[PDB]
Amino acid sequence: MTTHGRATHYSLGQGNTIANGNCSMPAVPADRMYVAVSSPEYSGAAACGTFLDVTGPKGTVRVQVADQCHGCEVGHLNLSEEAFRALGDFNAGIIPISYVTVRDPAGPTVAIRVKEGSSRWWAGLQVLNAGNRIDRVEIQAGRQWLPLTRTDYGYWVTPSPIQDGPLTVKVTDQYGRAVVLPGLRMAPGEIQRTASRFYPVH
Repeated sequence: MTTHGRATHYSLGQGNTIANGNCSMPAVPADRMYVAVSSPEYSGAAACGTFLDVTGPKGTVRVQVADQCHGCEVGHLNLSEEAFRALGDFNAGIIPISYVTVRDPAGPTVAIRVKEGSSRWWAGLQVLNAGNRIDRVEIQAGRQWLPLTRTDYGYWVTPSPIQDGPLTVKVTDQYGRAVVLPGLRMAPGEIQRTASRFYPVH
């Protein structure tokens, strides 16, 4: 539903090329529209990879949930400086806002990043461009599916070894929609683009 609250501002700067924010984004978004959310709204990183449409005095801006604001009460967003300025007066420090989690935000096809230190014995995966909350990430083991566990820093990790050769990953969103991503490589650090979408381009 709609949340009513307020915003402060902060910055990750240009950031780095490995992990940005508690959500470990591969990069600070090019448009610099991102946000840190309260611990309850962070929901153990379930909010990672999701977007908020935040309405303020001067308009509505779309921000990627990138980070956790431990000191933020529910309803209190810590907006990027760019998002803050798009909404109100920077020098005001705190502005009134309302926001919603975006349903099926426009974006590219799903991509997967294998975490540094991964191997067949134990691996982490980050799912990019799912658009909405992800509830399941699984790797194919023959006929079965091996369920990964959600970490609090934006990845999913394996509970036991996976087969050698290409990985087939199945991702299921909060709505029960699933994409199946075959031919993935055990290649730490690489952003592997796929041909899949949870929803078509509209």
